[PDB]
Amino acid sequence: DPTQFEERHLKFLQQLGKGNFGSVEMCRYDPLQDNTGEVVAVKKLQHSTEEHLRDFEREIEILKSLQHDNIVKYKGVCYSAGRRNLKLIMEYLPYGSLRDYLQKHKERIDHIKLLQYTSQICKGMEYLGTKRYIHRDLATRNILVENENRVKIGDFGLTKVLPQDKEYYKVKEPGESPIFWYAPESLTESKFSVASDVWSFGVVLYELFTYIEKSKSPPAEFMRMIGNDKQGQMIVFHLIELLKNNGRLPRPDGCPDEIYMIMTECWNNNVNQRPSFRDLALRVDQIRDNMA
Ligand SMILES: Nc1n[nH]c2ccc(-c3ccccc3)cc12
Repeated sequence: DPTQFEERHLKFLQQLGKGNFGSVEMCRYDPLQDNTGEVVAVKKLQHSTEEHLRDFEREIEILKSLQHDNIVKYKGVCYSAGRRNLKLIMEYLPYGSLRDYLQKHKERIDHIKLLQYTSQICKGMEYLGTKRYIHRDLATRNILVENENRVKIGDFGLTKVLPQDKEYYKVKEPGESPIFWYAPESLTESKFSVASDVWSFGVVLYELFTYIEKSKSPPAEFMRMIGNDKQGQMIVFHLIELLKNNGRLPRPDGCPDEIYMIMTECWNNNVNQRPSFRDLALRVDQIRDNMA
């Protein structure tokens, strides 16, 4: 069974970053101990408590159930003897996160390339929604670059399955929340749906067309709009009030009008009025086609 990975054969190579409750490391799976084994990405929990272990195991099952070109590939799991610590083994994508990639190359990644990525992100999200999963954490830091032509959604640490008879998931005790990517109803009511994922996708699109410029980041811009003096819980209060009054991120400099229109449609206060991922993928592909 190639999906069974023995821990003692995993050699640390380097850190790939922190993903909320876990950390990711590039490791070589080297059972021959001759440095010829496959390089893989290993996700593990920083604090592997009961509750966290339970959530991590659901995360692993979620990822194992997804097979798509634009979703990072599940490879297997590590089990520890005794207390049953879990490690998630995934394919290694060597160009790193889209956030770092775009921050590095900036405008050398042209609009044609940005829209190819948008389309791939859209397709990965559409497929996710057909499984009734809600991502809840869609941001360029959670998207990975395989090569110049392909990106994949790379982390599913906050992903939840919808109840059979509901079209939203409600979070009763929120943890660390990426509030600057949140839809209004997620801020006010902790309600998460395909439509709040679409809102966050609008924010991802904004990130892409600002080329991850620090002064233009969603946190920087929303803080500017509510006032940099706002702190802690008051940030959430003022953000809710800003969004209610149609305060929005500005059009990135140089952004095509058709692309900006997509963002603004995703950021609808009316949940039902937001576009679908199926339609967004059709629209982006048409725009790419017009440009080519
Ligand atoms: N470079 C990668 N190849 N495969 C991966 C799987 C997960 C993450 C990751 C996700 C969130 C935070 C940090 C790293 C990174 C990679």
